[PDB]
Amino acid sequence: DVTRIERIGAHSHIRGLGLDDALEPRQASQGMVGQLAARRAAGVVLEMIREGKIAGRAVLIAGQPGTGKTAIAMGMAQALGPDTPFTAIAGSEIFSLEMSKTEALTQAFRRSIGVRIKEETEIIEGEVVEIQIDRPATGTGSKVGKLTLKTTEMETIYDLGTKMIESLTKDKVQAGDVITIDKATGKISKLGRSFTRARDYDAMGSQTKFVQCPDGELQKRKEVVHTVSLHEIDVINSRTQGFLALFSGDTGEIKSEVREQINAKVAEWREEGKAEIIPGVLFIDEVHMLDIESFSFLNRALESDMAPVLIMATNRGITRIRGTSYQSPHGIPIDLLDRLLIVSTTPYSEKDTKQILRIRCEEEDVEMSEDAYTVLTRIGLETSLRYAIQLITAASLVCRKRKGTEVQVDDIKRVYSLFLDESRSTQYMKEYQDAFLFN
Amino acid sequence: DVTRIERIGAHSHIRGLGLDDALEPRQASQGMVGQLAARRAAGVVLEMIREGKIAGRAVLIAGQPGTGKTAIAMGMAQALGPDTPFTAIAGSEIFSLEMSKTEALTQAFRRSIGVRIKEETEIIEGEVVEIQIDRSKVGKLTLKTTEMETIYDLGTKMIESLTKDKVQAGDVITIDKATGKISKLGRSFTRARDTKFVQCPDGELQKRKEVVHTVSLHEIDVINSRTQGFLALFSGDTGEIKSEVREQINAKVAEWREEGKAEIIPGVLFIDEVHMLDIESFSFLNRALESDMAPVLIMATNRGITRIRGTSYQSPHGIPIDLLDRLLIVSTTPYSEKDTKQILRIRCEEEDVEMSEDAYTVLTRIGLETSLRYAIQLITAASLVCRKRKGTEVQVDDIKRVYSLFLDESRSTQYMKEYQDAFLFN
Amino acid sequence: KNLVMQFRKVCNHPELFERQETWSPFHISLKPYHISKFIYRHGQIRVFNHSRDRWLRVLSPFAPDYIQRSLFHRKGINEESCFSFLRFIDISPAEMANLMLQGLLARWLALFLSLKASYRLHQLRSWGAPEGESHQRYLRNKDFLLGVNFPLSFPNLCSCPLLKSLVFSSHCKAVSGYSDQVVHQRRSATSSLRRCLLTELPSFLCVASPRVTAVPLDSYCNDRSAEYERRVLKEGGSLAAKQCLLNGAPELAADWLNRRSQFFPEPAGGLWSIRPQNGWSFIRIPGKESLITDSGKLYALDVLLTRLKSQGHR
Amino acid sequence: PMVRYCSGAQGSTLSFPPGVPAPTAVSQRPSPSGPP
Amino acid sequence: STEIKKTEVLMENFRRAIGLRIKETKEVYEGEVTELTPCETENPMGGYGKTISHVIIGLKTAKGTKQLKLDPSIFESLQKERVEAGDVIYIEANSGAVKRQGRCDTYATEFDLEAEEYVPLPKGDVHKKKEIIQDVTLHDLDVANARPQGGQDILSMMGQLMKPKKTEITDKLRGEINKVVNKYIDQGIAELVPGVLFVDEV
Amino acid sequence: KIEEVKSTTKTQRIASHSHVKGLGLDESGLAKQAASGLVGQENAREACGVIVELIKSKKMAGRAVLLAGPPGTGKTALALAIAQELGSKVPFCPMVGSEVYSTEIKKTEVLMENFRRAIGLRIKETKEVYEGEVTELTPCETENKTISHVIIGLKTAKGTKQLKLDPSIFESLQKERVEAGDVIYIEANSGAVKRQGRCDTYATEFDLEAEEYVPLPKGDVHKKKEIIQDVTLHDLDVANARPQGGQDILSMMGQLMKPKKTEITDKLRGEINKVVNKYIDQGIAELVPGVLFVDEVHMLDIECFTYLHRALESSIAPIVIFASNRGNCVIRGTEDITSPHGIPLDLLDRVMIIRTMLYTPQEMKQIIKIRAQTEGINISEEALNHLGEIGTKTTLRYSVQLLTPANLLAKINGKDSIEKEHVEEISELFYDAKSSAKILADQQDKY
Amino acid sequence: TISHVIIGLKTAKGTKQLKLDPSIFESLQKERVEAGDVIYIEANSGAVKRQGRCDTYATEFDLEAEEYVPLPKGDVHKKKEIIQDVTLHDLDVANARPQGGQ
Ligand SMILES: Nc1ncnc2c1ncn2[C@@H]1O[C@H](COP(=O)(O)OP(=O)(O)O)[C@@H](O)[C@H]1O
Ligand SMILES: Nc1ncnc2c1ncn2[C@@H]1O[C@H](COP(=O)(O)OP(=O)(O)O)[C@@H](O)[C@H]1O
Ligand SMILES: Nc1ncnc2c1ncn2[C@@H]1O[C@H](COP(=O)(O)OP(=O)(O)O)[C@@H](O)[C@H]1O
Repeated sequence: DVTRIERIGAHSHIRGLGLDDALEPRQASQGMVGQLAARRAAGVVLEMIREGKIAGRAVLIAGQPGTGKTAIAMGMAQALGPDTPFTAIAGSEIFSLEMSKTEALTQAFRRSIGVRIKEETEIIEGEVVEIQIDRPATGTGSKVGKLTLKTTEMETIYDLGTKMIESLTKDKVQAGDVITIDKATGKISKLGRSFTRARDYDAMGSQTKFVQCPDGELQKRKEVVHTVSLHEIDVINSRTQGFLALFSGDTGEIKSEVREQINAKVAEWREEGKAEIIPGVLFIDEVHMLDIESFSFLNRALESDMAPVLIMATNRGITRIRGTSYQSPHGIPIDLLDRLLIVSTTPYSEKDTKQILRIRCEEEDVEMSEDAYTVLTRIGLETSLRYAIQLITAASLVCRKRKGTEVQVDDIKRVYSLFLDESRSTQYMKEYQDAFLFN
Repeated sequence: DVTRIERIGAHSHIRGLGLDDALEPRQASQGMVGQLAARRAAGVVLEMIREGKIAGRAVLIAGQPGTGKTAIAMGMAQALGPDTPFTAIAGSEIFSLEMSKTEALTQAFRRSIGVRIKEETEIIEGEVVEIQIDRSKVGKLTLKTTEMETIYDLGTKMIESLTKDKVQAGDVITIDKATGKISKLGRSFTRARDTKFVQCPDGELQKRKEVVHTVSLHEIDVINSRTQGFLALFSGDTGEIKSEVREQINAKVAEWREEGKAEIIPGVLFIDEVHMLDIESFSFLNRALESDMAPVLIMATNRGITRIRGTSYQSPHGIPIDLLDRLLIVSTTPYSEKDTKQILRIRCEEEDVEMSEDAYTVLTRIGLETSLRYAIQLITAASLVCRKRKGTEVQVDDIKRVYSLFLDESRSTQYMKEYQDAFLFN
Repeated sequence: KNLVMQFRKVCNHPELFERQETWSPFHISLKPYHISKFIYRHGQIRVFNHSRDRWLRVLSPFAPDYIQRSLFHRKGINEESCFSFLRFIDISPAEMANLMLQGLLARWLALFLSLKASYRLHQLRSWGAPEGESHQRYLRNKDFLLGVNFPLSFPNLCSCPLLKSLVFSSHCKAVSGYSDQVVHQRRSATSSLRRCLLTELPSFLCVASPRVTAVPLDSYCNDRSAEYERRVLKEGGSLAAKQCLLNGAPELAADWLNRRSQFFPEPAGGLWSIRPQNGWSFIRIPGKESLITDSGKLYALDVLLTRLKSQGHR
Repeated sequence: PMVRYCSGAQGSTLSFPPGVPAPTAVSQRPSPSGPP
Repeated sequence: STEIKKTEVLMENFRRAIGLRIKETKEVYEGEVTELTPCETENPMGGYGKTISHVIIGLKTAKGTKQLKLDPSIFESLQKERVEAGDVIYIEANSGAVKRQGRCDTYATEFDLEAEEYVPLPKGDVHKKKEIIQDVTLHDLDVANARPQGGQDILSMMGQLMKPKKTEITDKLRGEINKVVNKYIDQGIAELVPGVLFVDEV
Repeated sequence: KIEEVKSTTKTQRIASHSHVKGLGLDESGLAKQAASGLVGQENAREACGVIVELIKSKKMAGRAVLLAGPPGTGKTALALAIAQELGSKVPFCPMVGSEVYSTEIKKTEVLMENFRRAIGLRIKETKEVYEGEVTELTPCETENKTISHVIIGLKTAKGTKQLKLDPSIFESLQKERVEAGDVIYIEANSGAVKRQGRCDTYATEFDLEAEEYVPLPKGDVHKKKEIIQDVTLHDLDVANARPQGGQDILSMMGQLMKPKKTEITDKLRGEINKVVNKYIDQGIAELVPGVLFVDEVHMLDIECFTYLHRALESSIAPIVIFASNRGNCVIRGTEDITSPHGIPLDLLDRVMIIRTMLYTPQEMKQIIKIRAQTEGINISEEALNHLGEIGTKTTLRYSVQLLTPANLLAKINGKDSIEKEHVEEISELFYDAKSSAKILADQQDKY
Repeated sequence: TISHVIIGLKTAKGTKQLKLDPSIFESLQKERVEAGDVIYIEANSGAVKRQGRCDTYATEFDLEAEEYVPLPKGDVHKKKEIIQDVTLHDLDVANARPQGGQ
């Protein structure tokens, strides 16, 4: 019933590259189907990313529009999992007004190297039985006091320190709250009231969800893993109390010496075993948007031990490199195109276009007749794959509007007459050549 | 030996625009050689700057690349010396990302005209012989020169300075009496016992002395623009200074000149490589050269008839005819062989290197074949090859080595043609 | 390698041979920038032009007189008056004048008073609903301040403990984002997983430092009054302005002194509202973990001692 | 010389040492006039 | 835009076209305060001159009067706010903090002038409840996390006196907000209503 | 008897130049055929041999060289070899030509930041400091009252002292919330307090507290030390332009506001030069004028090339290394002026050009071998001969870049080492710039 | 305890008493003026300048951190008719951004 923030998008059916353990692609697996040559190569670079021994590698995924270049990149984004950082950038997103193009690429690079930190801390986790706090009659400002803390199995009294009385009072703990004090940091945290002390109670000083009393021993340990990128480590270090610049995006053009010092101390935290640096991926999707200035930054940014394994999609033939008059392959300068390995995707057949539409209906929660799949496969080769994909939703909705249980060929012949293919819209743009503006 | 910040650069061997008091250039002096036309022309200009009576005046030093147009302007700066404002900026140095291109010239003029004043100041200066303080406060202090001794009952606002700056017996101290700042200079050599040590001051303790101070007209613009303007003078934090603030400061400095209360000290703006100001920037110079507080403008350029920036129009020097009419053009000249050799000699005195007279001969031939600045670079390189060889002096074969290792442009371009399709974008 | 006990010392722990000293930025102080007595006395446009500057303050529509003459003494019934909005923001004509002519101190104190007033406005605005502001017609004072009506405005957010938790980036904390957290019991070795909860960043990510730190470049002058102006500035310009930055408002400084004695004080607002993770100074005392991380033997000894402690061996 | 606040189990409790005022004085509303 | 890059203005409109619809209780105590009555216990605890188990507060509205019993820690907040009898005040039942609105309108005739705006006597009961369903786009969450409004710190006041500049919000904040609203949709607190971004003149 | 052996830390990551360890010259300044990681390029390496003696001589300022030659000829490899040859003690400042295009500061000033950053400086800074447990703390009022003096008691393992200090130090201690029994540090130069923690003598005083308890300091309460600071002229310029030292409310808040760059005025650079010349006269300083390396120089804008005429002629400037991979380009910002290496002829006089040239197949075999054993892989001789063949068919970088995919396939199908069948397979999985430009020109109707 | 301030001024041309309002006296207090300082008051505008201590007190101590200046040789009280030139742009710019006042 309920719908979460992520929903059925252009690639939700993809769940990995669909390789076997011998690194050969299956014909259909994890939602990817066909496209064996590029999926094989994608497996090798994915295994190179997970090996991580080597730096500043680059890959370009070439081929016609609508042939899986972004699909294979999502496939290896999913097969790489959540724990190893993958950054999607569309090539246009570097044109900032906070900062230069070369800053925006340096941030996109360093956002794609993880530093993984285990934080292990003791938490005192308990129901508060009582607090007492003592104030001097006017005094110098020193306090004193005692907690009494409980589980279903334990009780103990703690003689309180003044640097933590200020936190108990700041966060307004009261008898019958359940709390989780991080004893390393001194920080309080509150989990709700225990069920009893809301009965023996004043006119309401609090109203929130209850929680059961904590179990077992009163003093326990917690483990948290943070995957903190080099970019947010630079931003935290760029000024004191910089933490809102992680979300707000406020810091442009971070001082080079901050990066230079973090490149040193992250290497030290590896040699000290304090934090594990993990390589990752920068997917510069549609990279034919980079100005030649930005490509020429990659040429020397891509040659440092702190570079991620970057991947670039492109759909462009021999074209002028953006910001110049120079024609080149992929719209990339040969200075950069020499620094990478090119994986070329290939156009689809019926035998895999039908199979892509078949997995797509299975992700979109749709049933269609085999006659409807046959006609939609024909539309998906008379016209591009993404058009046929989109007709699935409209066909399922048109069928549901007539109270049908399953899509039929006349629902697709309906929808095909109703939402135009570009090539048919471009045809009707001829008979109205006087009426559309600026032909 | 120890290294300055200021090490041996390209122009550093010039220590003045070498001239006789007839404004006549002798063949080589004060570090610089030849240009017997342009050095005399720069001599007349140096006297116009130095006399200062005419305002809004300009000269364009032009000629082939590597014919001293930057060099004679560096020699001119050295001959003008300290204490008469000279500012060199490159033509591309005005293209700010916070401040208008036009305002950056408005500001670059004003760095180069000084306001000079002289202030009579009461300064105490002596060895402190003894110092006592009670428990308000009262205290008593004794001061000495090499020639006299004195005792002073201190006032409260000195006690709260001598105590604040931890002054002790045997220090040498200078005090601006109007303010009580303690400039401690060191300790006397007899009380260095049990880390700067110094002789006690001479003459009497309390001297009235004239302090003469020079503030650029821009340095008066900036002090007036913020709660503490002068920080933005160092930090660059201020740009687009309000034009009515300059309008008032001109009217003020003009009445100080007319009361004789301050003397304005005209100077030089040296807008090096002016060939790439925009037509907008030249249009500002067209009018900013026509105001009584404008400095002498010296401009350097190495361009033929060229498209002026921000336009399709072509004109001499890459400067519009509009601005070339304001100014006097001095042509430098391409060097002869004897001049080229003699320049290479004085560079070797500055590099501190010996080489044989045939080595100077082949180096002169190289310098004529490859436009001088290349031959100057080979001096440095060849001396380093000899130092690797443990040789005392640059012999011809050590130039023939370096001449094979480091290409000039003309050979580099020729060896690039035989790889024409391996390089990108041509 | 570039007689023997030196090797043994270094191989045991390098602090037997060279201790890590406390590093700190190189501290520099340029000579103070010298302004002559003359430019200080005659050269400042804020001073030599003060008589003319009074007319810029007098010929001003922000004078309380002119605000009243425009706001309440119009000729037409309908007529085009500026300052009409001062009837619908809670602003006196003298508060508009003071806010325009007393500078950033009046801005800051009027802002702090507007933060107080926002909660008072929010209550009335979110529970009052009869008829209209008077007999079902007219506006009322404050009714141009609509920025409180947003669900996510700080009063409504503070009033609503679910929405409070969706606005998690408090400006004085190191929040990294959400994660799982695993809790281990000392009994049973059982562990269990807490789903998405807020996390601080680890307290040791903050390690950068300028190689150089400079004393703020200061101006010297040859004049007794110039000394008083710079002394007063270096003391912090007034007790109001200094407390306003240091404690957040002068009311919060007056409270801070006696919040000392209270049980449930509210936070300080100025620079003392912050505690940066190393203190304000960039000086690095070498951490106690450096004893472990500088010797492979001392690290090996620690995995042994923790192994032996877990086994219970003396 | 200490004031003490107990957040207690069956109820809260604030306590003042003898001779400290207990600045918890009562406040009660005084009456207005009949008509304005 | 001149404040923020072209692609980020698209991303903001892609985040305005998705709404939370989140429901919560507001519960509040409000009224003219008729008394503050610290209730002593008949015995103090040993070594103390007197002890208070609760403060009675009398509140009233146009519907009626009642006493409330409140935790003794309230009394400091009742002198932080300059509370005195015949003020009108409120207390958030989910938080226990007390706030002062002003002298009640009943007393507006007790002087010819006084330097405080009188507040009309509240109506409905002293204790109020409603559930209210509040709509925020994910762009509202993105902004409220990118530029905090709870300004009791130097960074927030400085950031609120300075120009309110738009900023290039990071893919990380979008990530953390997607991670939290999924919690509240799964917990059945928040509905999500995906919607439409319409661009004319594309 | 039994042994234990452990080391869990990962290596450094292998980068595209990390086999370069030095120029591989002999003591006479001639090139070895292959040494210190490099192969071939004998003239270009012997020329760099003159330049590394130029740097170590310190005598020159603003001398500059242009490494010029086709893509993949090792230009950045020779400039990295110079960086290794000079060692860490001299600053080598790597820069890319398109980094001058800041949005905070002018192009004609980003170059001066890099020029001032490449001039290193070693300072014998004497710091004098107080540290200990704060056993006592008493501020003193005096008459116009205000706080005017501070009494502090400090304690160490070497006894105790009572020190008398300026009220700015009390305001600093109050800011750091220092209280009795804290352990602190105060350098008297900056007046900078650090709270080290709470003294470990008190670690038993509570059952639960937030503090870091720390052991009592050693040696005297008051002591002086020399720190051998390494610093660059840019670090002096920028630290004075937005000051964060001292302890007033202003420096304390220039530490919070966004750290925007600013167009540093030449008056400040001048006053820094005067100050550091005095540290050099005083024997407190040694100058170490280093190298600026501008990779991809061919896209500095013509504003920048015309600034470099003035910058390279400064008596202060570092030695400058440029690289270009381009022919007779149109120069950026000129609309339609063409010149060699993409650099204006007017600048091209001011540089010693080091021409760098295409490898023979034998130099490619030899680089690929030296590269493979640096990426940590074993390769059979017929496979390496097949990579050498691919080098003749394509380019050095593509040939090198097949190595790690080939090793991935080798370990995936269970081998120890690369066989020719792995390279021959990888050559079909991944296209190159030359072979892609066939399929992409053949199918041109579809993109 | 506040109403207005009587002040006495003296020069080598005579003496006067002025009747300063408390908003002038707030500036004498801010200038750290005391009896025996040499002062310039501009009665239109409340520009108050301390000019150092009168040199009849230049022996109050033997050495003190004040500049001492001779008693003015000019008239105690100078009237000039003056004319202020002020552009509409000065009025705009001096009002549109909150004034310094600092
Ligand atoms: N091999 C594939 N397996 C499954 N779906 C595919 C495959 N190749 C393409 N598609 C689908 O086709 C659509 C367009 O492909 P995409 O990669 O996004 O376009 P493009 O090639 O231009 O980058 C997507 O919905 C994608 O999932
Ligand atoms: N008259 C001269 N005397 C000495 N050296 C000169 C002279 N003229 C040119 N040079 C040399 O010129 C070199 C710098 O180029 P320069 O001639 O100033 O270029 P340009 O004329 O184009 O501005 C310096 O190394 C300097 O030694
Ligand atoms: N002489 C060499 N000896 C060893 N490795 C080299 C040599 N020349 C180039 N390489 C290596 O081959 C690749 C290409 O050289 P590089 O410096 O990147 O060329 P480019 O001049 O185009 O920037 C790099 O991996 C580099 O380290």
